[PDB]
Amino acid sequence: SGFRKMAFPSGKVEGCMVQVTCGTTTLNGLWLDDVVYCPRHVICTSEDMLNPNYEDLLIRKSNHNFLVQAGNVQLRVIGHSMQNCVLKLKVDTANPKTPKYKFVRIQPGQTFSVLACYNGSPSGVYQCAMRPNFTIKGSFLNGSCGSVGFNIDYDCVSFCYMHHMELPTGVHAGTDLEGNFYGPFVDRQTAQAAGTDTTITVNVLAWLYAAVINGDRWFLNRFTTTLNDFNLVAMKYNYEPLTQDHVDILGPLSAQTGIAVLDMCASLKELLQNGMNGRTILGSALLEDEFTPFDVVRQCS
Amino acid sequence: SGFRKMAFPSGKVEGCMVQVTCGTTTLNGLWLDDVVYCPRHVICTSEDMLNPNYEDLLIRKSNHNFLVQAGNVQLRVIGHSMQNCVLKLKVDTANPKTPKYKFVRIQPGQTFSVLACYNGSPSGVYQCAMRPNFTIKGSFLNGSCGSVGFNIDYDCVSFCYMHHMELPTGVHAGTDLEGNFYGPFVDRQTAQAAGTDTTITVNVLAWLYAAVINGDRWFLNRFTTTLNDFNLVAMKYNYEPLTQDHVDILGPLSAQTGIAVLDMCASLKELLQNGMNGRTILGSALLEDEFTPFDVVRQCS
Ligand SMILES: *C(=N)CC(=O)N(c1ccc(-c2ccccc2)cc1)[C@@H](C(=O)N[C@@H](C)c1ccccc1)c1cccnc1
Ligand SMILES: *C(=N)CC(=O)N(c1ccc(-c2ccccc2)cc1)[C@@H](C(=O)N[C@@H](C)c1ccccc1)c1cccnc1
Repeated sequence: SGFRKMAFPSGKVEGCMVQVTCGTTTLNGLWLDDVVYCPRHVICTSEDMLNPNYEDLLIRKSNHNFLVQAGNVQLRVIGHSMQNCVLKLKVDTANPKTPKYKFVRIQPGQTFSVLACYNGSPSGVYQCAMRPNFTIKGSFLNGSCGSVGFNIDYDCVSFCYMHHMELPTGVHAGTDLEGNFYGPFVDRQTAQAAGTDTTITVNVLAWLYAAVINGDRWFLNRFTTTLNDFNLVAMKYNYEPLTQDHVDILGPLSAQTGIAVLDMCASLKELLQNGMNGRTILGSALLEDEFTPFDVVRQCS
Repeated sequence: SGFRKMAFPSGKVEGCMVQVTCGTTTLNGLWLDDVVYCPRHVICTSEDMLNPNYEDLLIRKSNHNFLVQAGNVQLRVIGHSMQNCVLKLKVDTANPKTPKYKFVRIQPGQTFSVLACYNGSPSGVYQCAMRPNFTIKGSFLNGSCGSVGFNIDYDCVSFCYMHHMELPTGVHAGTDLEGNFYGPFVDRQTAQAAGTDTTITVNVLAWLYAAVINGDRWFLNRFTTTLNDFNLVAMKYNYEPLTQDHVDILGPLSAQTGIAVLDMCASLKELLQNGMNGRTILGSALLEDEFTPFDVVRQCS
């Protein structure tokens, strides 16, 4: 029994985290094979932040200009380039601790583990969701940039996120490992705003299933409902519409609790309409949308 | 900016987690130097659970009876013993991945990282507190026993908890690495009950400081209060009395927010008396007592 925000083991990734330097600019990088990835805003100075031309700035630099530190060692830069918003710094040495990995672009609602790093030293691990507005409500301080988000599949690390920047709102934005930002965010010091942050309906449901399974089942109602019916109540409270796919994906949970999806939806409709009256689910006083169905299945089996 | 339940990197510990077997009983073990630690309830069978004599059961076993698996390898048992509630299984091979470590007995209110393991494979990492009743509200399934709790200090893993058993309440109990249980719990299948679970006053305060620092400062009040005054309101709501030590320990946070401890206490007195009205602090709809002052300092610098 028990349920908490659980991250993947961070060992396979710890050993890939190096330090990357330019004058008064240092941030973390990811060393895989004979390549070191980092955010390209490492080359900018507080003089050309409002609107950098990265092509032009990159030109002003050559292989020897970048200090690639792993532990107390140094690496030799041999070839550099710019893939969208990331630096690909080719090094003489391939990482001996390079796990089987893939780069994958995650979908809004999917969760991943973040290893927060300062100065190339892994500081801490925590679980995170790609919010529907393509932001993440993470815990990054100054120097956290280059920190990576990942899932572990069999023996294979799936890297999905590199952290670039905090938004005035205090939320966080960054790229896939091919250098594309999640959302419409740009790597410059201009007014960017996150859009309406909706709630991940299929996740909140996965939560309640988790709750039922642990023994919290007070909020279960005698009623039922329709997808259409329920979806018209979702929109009202700014919730992700629920699709049949979403219904299908919850099947495993349905089949373990002997509880139809729609009955659980009808309980959510109540909690949404009625509030929680000062009661609590899995020791939370509000509805939690940062666990996928898969997340809950793993922790509940 | 940002604040979440953050664990220590789990690499140094991942490589210490082995599998331990007896007939139809398998659980995780911790391999440090030429020793493998695990819960001694590994030798019991569902026939002698109500009241085992472990001395007598241990006698019935010899070095070759125990299957110590690390990855796809096997280890050779050379000397075995019983330290309070743990097995010390001497092996021919010392762990090549043995970090600098210490065994430390944690105090109620202190936090640590748990690496949850099934079948000797690290499954997941999450942050945990020693509750004042010496239980932990963790996430363990069947086979999780032998999973360890730790802090990392400089380069030194401090092991504080080995997990043994779930209590009817669904909370969790286990030992230090010298085999002593936290609390009055015993490794047998008898009625044991956790005592009154109080709230960790110094932690809730550390939280609010964290909140203020991120920008959530609505609950700040124009009032103040006295330790005595506040403590008489603590007891009412089942809270840890606040000591001058507790006041001292919060100093760093005081000094960064320019806010006197007692003023923060006076805000807590309000929230305790008044509730939260449907407002939220660091995206929580209730007061959070599972971060130490140190925890908050690290994440907030
Ligand atoms: C990463 N290690 C650097 C860092 O921590 N932050 C950051 C600084 C500068 C830039 C940047 C400079 C020039 C051109 C393009 C980007 C990006 C990130 C900051 C941070 O993001 N501050 C925000 C408000 C910001 C200022 C100016 C430009 C962009 C963004 C940071 C703080 C806390 C957590 N993560 C990052
Ligand atoms: C650990 N891998 C085994 C396990 O998962 N649990 C457990 C089983 C049996 C015993 C035990 C048997 C004989 C003598 C002494 C102890 C301890 C732990 C269970 C668990 O703790 N179930 C509880 C209800 C229990 C039953 C009987 C005796 C003690 C305890 C477990 C479930 C979920 C999470 N962690 C452990």
